Amino acid sequence: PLSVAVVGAGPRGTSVLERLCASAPELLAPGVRLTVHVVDPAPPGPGRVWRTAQSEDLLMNTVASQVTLFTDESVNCSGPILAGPSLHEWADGAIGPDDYPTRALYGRYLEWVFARTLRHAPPSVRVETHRARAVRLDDAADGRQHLALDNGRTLTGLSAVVLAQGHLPVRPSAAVLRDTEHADRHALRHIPPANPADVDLTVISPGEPVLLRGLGLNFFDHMALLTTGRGGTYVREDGVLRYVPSGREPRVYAGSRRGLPYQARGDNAKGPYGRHLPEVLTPEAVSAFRKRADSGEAPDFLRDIWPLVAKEVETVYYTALVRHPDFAPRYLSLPYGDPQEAELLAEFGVDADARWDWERVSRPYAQREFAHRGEWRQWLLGYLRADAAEALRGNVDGPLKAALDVLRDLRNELRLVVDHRGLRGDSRRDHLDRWYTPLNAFLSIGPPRRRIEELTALLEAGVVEVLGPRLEVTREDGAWLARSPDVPGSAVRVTTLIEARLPEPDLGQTADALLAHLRETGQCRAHVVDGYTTGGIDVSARPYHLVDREGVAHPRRFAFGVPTEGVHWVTAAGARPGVDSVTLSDADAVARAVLRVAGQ
Ligand SMILES: Cc1cc2nc3c(=O)[nH]c(=O)nc-3n(C[C@H](O)[C@H](O)[C@H](O)COP(=O)(O)OP(=O)(O)OC[C@H]3O[C@@H](n4cnc5c(N)ncnc54)[C@H](O)[C@@H]3O)c2cc1C
Ligand SMILES: NC(=O)c1ccc[n+]([C@@H]2O[C@H](COP(=O)([O-])OP(=O)(O)OC[C@H]3O[C@@H](n4cnc5c(N)ncnc54)[C@H](OP(=O)(O)O)[C@@H]3O)[C@@H](O)[C@H]2O)c1
Repeated sequence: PLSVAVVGAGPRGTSVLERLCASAPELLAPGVRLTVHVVDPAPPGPGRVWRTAQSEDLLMNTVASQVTLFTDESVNCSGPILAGPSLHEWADGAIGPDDYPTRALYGRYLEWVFARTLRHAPPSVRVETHRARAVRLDDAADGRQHLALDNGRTLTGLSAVVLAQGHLPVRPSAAVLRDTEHADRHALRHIPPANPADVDLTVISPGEPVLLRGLGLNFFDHMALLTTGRGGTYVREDGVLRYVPSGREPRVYAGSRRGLPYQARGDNAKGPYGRHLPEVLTPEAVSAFRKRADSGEAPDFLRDIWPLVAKEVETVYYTALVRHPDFAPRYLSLPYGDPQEAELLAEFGVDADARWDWERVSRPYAQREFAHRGEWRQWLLGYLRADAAEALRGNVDGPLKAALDVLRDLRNELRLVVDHRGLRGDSRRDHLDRWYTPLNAFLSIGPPRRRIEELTALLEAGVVEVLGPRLEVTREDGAWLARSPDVPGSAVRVTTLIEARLPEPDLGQTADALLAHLRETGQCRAHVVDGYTTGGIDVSARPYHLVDREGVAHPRRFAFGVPTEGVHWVTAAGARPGVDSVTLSDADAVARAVLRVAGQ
């Protein structure tokens, strides 16, 4: 009997399964029965990340109305549109449309979408689930696929295999290996990069000095598990929030190179579907860059693309500030940085000190010197109160927060520019990977306003201290010493060091047995751009055929999602409804390429 496999049953593998079911009526000759083998060690639909068993203190950073696993009439794909409830719609009042659902609520949704997909499967499709890890993929002698499972079963005679493996484990770095040995030598707790939901924090005693290294979204997970996750609660009084300790909290210290928590997402004022539509980095501009890349002279991010992005962000900021319909047409007609930008801003009455400054935005303390921890704390509380305030204004009327949400709304235009060798190698390395991606994340992939407010209250209550910029950490006899060179008197010896970040996809250092087998036998390879290696797994153009060390696109092997980071930009994001989501059209294209290779 005809047979294919999907490796991974998270949102992406679940979506491949739903799109297979959708197009199998059209693409399988009548009377043909296809078995789809779905393989995941975690219960299928949510997979590992979204599993319903995890702690309820952990949130999504997407509002509930903007999360789906269903196609809609806006999705440009060849498969049939099969409409279904968004997270919000399904949750039946459990969560508001502009509120952040718990990860377990998204799990309960994903669980239901898996079960529904099975119930609605056409007669031509039989689904077989496997509570196992796939560990080897090989060509059989005839060119069909053998997939070996860790439970001793082997799947043979496979027409196609889809790898939707998502957030894979990575070998500990050199730094993380030293810091873990140090914990072993002096009985300390080292927690290496991980989903915060996957870590055991119960070994951290009340009052323990802990360093959270990292101030992004992993940091806010840990912040919550070590406070509200231990009996802590908040109380709102005359608008302002207050933390009510349980007495079980550690003494939490945090820091990073930048020294700042990620910016609050402006409160959504764009409803479920609305966004800033591109007016500088436009489809027309993106076609011009694709053409230059295909004819072998790819653009430079910093010289060619950044100026278009900065112009959009600055334009939306000043449009929200001036609120005059004549303004934006005149500001858009000017090249980025032209002397007339200033003259026009002056004409519409914008003081030289409300002007935009990428230096203030990324390094808002940089004018300022800190005599001790207390000056740093007073400045930081000022900063976080101003961030919360700005986010309350929302992503339409709030000048700053609408401007920064542009960075979110340009993701698809930027994907189309940089993806599949769209940049010179040296630019991808020095401009995108090592500057823009992290800045972007700081500015536009931060937490809900609520979490900034909470952190503000936790600083006031003394439960959490943020150390300061350029976090230094040293192994010392019996502890780690953490300080900020920019904040005298911030030295503190901790006995728990938590790396508050996810492992970044790295094929080179993968801990997944299956990808390691494929790498070592030359059946996949790191995606390389002009001599820069990304450790994404290399794939072809949609529908993303796996590429081997010889440069051959495998007709029977597809890869889709986080492991392809480098080929694709910001793969760690879900599907949005009503905005021609590329996750859903990618899934449709993969499903039809699989059905086609099976029905010859
Ligand atoms: C902590 C965290 C929070 C996030 N929050 C958000 C958010 O709020 N909003 C958002 O849009 N995105 C969020 N994301 C991004 C996330 O990448 C996507 O939402 C989505 O989970 C990606 O789907 P996926 O199937 O590609 O990957 P995953 O969700 O990682 O699924 C991969 C699945 O494949 C399985 N698998 C891997 N290797 C094998 C193997 N060899 N054999 C069998 N099974 C295997 C795993 O067990 C897992 O179930 C978050 C990610 C993380 C880690
Ligand atoms: N709330 C949620 O839904 C949630 C939770 C977790 C993760 N996620 C998803 O996963 C992605 C990654 O999250 P993340 O927290 O790992 O990344 P992140 O949000 O970018 O936070 C990473 C932090 O680590 C710091 N950092 C990293 N390596 C460091 C080092 N060696 N030394 C010092 N500081 C270091 C970075 O700051 P500096 O660069 O300034 O040092 C930054 O402050 C998100 O973008 C999102 O898609 C979502």
